[PDB]
Amino acid sequence: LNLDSIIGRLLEVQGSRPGKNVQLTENEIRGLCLKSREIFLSQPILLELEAPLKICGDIHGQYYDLLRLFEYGGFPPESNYLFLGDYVDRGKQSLETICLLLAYKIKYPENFFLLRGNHECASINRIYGFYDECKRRYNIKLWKTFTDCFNCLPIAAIVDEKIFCCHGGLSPDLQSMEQIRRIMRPTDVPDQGLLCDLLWSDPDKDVQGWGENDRGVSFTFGAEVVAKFLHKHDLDLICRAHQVVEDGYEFFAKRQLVTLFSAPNYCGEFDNAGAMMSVDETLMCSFQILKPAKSSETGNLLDKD
Amino acid sequence: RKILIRFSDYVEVADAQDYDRRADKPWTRLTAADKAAIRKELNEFKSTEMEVHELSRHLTRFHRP
Ligand SMILES: [Mn+2]
Ligand SMILES: [Mn+2]
Repeated sequence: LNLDSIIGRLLEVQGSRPGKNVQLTENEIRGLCLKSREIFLSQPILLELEAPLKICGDIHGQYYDLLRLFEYGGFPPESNYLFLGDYVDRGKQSLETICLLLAYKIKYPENFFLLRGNHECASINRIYGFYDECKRRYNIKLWKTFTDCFNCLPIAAIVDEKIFCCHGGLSPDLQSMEQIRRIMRPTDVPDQGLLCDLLWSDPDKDVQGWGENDRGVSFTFGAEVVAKFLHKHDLDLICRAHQVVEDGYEFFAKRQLVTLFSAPNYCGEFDNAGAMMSVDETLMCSFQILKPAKSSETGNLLDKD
Repeated sequence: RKILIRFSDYVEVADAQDYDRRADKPWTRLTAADKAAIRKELNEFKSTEMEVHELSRHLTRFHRP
């Protein structure tokens, strides 16, 4: 794998007009998938990470915004990164986005981390754009290779024994962290259960306990659920993604949970900023935002009726 | 309970890229027949091709055609 060449070509379009594609070969992309998959399988499914770290939410194929985010935050390995999923679908350049993230995982495997979002599964990214982008530029077999890689992504991370990180949220089936550690890969994301909820659930200030989720998948959870969870596990913060928020970050339950969203002006239909949360070695958390100067929620389209 | 985390009181802001982020929405161009065929395609792919650990086969998400 000609990793350094791949990274240089991905970064070269920084100075170019937005939307310029990067001309990787099929075999280069396959190599990124296969080598990153091996590394994901060699590391825990529940990552145990240490600050300092920058944590980022959804990107959705907004490759030029990913480049801007790295320029703003520091290109790897100048800063360590944890991404919370939703790399592909519902943007114009899922391929460049995921290829750069996989390349950095391979290049800096102990300093760069990617969790699985609900779009990193076959049934969702078949329909929300990634399959079609793969077919236009390469072929369906390449999409199948990506699926094998995504099926091996880790599902959650804990930073310094105090920040619990996942794409979606809590689950009524999450009583012990060992239940996450026991999940074996490769795996799909199911339509219900613990692994679904970690990738799909949302907080809701008006739910007492667990509620239905209008995505048609998983649950909503209230502030008291968050407080009880943090207390039981001696954690200080849930850090998740999965919802567009106006400032790119948004607190829930008296700052016991934060939502991060890293794709500014999402899909050209929202006027939101994209943010990342920087955690220093003292566990002081700060936000860096890139601000422009339910329609957005993915649901149960393929299966409802 | 002692809390270790703290939050800065100052957020850093910079300008996002100025460009057209609108993207195609292929999922708006699916007939009922297209959706049935995609459900079948996914089922066949996950039944015959997609590798899944033995202890996770119960998590594979099949669709009702
Ligand atoms: Mn998303
Ligand atoms: Mn999501």
